[PDB]
Amino acid sequence: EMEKEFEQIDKSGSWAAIYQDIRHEASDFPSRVAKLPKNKNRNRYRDVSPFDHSRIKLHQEDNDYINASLIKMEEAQRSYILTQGPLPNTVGHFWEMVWEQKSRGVVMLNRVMEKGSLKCAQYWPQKEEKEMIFEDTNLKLTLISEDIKSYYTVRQLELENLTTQETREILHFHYTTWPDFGVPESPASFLNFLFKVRESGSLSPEHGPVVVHCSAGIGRSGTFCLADTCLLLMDKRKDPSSVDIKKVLLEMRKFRMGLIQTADQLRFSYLAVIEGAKFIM
Ligand SMILES: COc1ccc(CN)cc1OC
Repeated sequence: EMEKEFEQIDKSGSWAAIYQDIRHEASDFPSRVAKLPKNKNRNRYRDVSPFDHSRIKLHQEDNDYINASLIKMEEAQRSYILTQGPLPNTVGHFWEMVWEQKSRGVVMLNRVMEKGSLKCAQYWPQKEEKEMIFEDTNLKLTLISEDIKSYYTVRQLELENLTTQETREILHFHYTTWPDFGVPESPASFLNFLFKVRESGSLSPEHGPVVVHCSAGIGRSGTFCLADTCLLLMDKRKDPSSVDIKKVLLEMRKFRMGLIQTADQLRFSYLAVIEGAKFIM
């Protein structure tokens, strides 16, 4: 059981050691499309690339590339798109991916500015009456409503395909209180946020995969998917304690490199799953 394993690693201070075994065991697959010189300005970080086998392809003949990966968790019947925070030049590609994949929710785990630098382009409208048009991808985005709470904001957006005049409602879930350094002290507000995404229907098989991002799409984004999948597996299996976080993380790392960036994020993931299990048992 992971609660016991938690106290062991914690009392022994072995987090950096566990974290290193994960780095050494992790899959390595080609990422040739990401490294093409024509894609250099579609990547926020030169060392964070989608694998070719799991990359999301845009349906535009010109250049199909976006820094985005499909995570498929077969046993949990869960799928997530993990992506980077869009760049000024990829905001149109981001919304094209949301459209093409039939996603219902976007989960954002960063602020636009952190540590005095831009981590993400402002890719949604700030006011109802000021909609955004993405000329490159022929989409219009309107803010319908915004509900600001202490730890997170939920926004209802309307995405319109200008080519076909179809419209869809997208939910934007914005976790606004992840600290600039380190991890939250308590996982309570993060669990509340994760249960709110679940309640919306955004993680349900009747929609395309949820889009999850932070700045690189590997650290905070990784914690989100890892916690959701682990808690789901605990409700599915005859023996809940058969759930090994480290195994689940290694499975997800077959689909996108580097998920969970620090030993602190790993410890936080254990804590979130351990605490979430109480509200699930
Ligand atoms: C909605 O369907 C499911 C989603 C997840 C699981 C988890 N093993 C089982 C399901 O069966 C129905």
